[PDB]
Amino acid sequence: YQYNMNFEKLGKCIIINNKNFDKVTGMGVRNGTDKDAEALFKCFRSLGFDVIVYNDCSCAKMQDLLKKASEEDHTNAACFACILLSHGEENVIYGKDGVTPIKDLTAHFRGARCKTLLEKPKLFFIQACRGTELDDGIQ
Amino acid sequence: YQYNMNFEKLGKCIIINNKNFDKVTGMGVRNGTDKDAEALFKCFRSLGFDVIVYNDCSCAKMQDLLKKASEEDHTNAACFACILLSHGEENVIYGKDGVTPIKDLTAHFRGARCKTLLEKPKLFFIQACRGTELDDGIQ
Amino acid sequence: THADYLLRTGQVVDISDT
Amino acid sequence: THADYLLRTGQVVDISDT
Amino acid sequence: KIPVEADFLFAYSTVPGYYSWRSPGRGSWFVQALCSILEEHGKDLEIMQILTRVNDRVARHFESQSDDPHFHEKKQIPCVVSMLTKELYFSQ
Amino acid sequence: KIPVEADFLFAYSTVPGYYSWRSPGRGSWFVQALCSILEEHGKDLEIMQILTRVNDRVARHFESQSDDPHFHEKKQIPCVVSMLTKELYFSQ
Repeated sequence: YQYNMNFEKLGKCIIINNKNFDKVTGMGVRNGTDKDAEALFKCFRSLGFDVIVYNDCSCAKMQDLLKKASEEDHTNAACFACILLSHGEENVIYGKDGVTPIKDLTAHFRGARCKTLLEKPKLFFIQACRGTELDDGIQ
Repeated sequence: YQYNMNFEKLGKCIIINNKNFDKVTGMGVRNGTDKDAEALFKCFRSLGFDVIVYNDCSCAKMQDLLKKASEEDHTNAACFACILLSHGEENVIYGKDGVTPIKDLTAHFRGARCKTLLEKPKLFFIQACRGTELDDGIQ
Repeated sequence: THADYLLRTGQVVDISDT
Repeated sequence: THADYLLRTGQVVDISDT
Repeated sequence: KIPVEADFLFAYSTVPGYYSWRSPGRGSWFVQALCSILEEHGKDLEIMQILTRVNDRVARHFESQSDDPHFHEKKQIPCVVSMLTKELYFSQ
Repeated sequence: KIPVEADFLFAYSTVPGYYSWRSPGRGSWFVQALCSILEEHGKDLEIMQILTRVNDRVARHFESQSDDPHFHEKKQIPCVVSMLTKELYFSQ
């Protein structure tokens, strides 16, 4: 079969758009990320999600943002999606002030931590570096 | 679109069945793995693959095995498949005599290394532990 | 621990046989 | 290295704009 | 031109960091399921449909039993990593 | 009982260890392509068909450029990790 989409709403969709970083982190300004956030907003909104965009989120915000999101009631929701735009590194995404493991963000929706979404799809779209290797291509 | 399957043959399916490991490694005997290899060979053969089953392979054999498989002429093959049956840990698989990172195994089929399989699907099925965590379940 | 040992050496099997 | 700097700081970008 | 890392597919029996179950009698869960689904739907569905079904089967028709409470009634979900650039059917 | 790790799906812009591209003028390669595919099939195709098409689009239609030679003509391929147990259609 397929997931049951017979619910009031498709679901909540959170977009985290980190562009400017703290001088300390040494990370650069992600020019063109607003272009991605505007397109993603327009796109997922048309699919039917209730999209909210948060900018230059610190690591503390990102965690909370997702923790509280998982504390809500998705009983009438079909699924859930989160889009992360930021600098990154293997198993890690950058907040504005530091780095955060991707697994700590997603953990808020694991079983007992969000019974409302059990048996429902949890989508994480992640636009962030995962190292510095470059694909040279072939043929 | 889908991958083009109009070739003389579907391709080669290599099965690495590691059941017994050297005393040193401390790794136990994988009882039930001969049933797996039997089922898999029987199954991938009917799909149309040219199945080859290797048993209790050392780390050297596994690398050599795959390196020389990637040096063959797959021009007349639709795809390639490789099934790994052994002990494992995060990012690594066991040979009878030790440990090998999975990336080094699959590397032999990357780009220039196997121009013959370019644009063709390379499938890796991996039955092996990826740590010692246990999923307790829910609801 | 015995639990961690049996796991790293992959000796823990499913007994749903019987 | 400089190339490395730009990459670890995430400044390298596609100039295919033009 | 194309990426060297394209057209690969990894069907892992378990998720990163976890143990992977097997029965000394019928073999491992992932393989038992992968096979039954392949026998039936192999010449009809697309691997992603195939593997998605496999994910469902080992997640609902399998739970462990152990004389040890540390390992009793545990569950397992496979992990599919995809870089394929097209749909894959084993047929025509 | 179901596995607590089940029903999660990750759509990464690049494979593990690599760099993810973007142009200050049009934005990320991954996003430009996700939006484009979703804009045309978001309501007709299954999640994996969509993402599989995104994989192809960014693999074939994108290639970098830079004054620096060490960053010129590079490629990229998205990575999809699915622990899903059913097919997913956005058409409610």
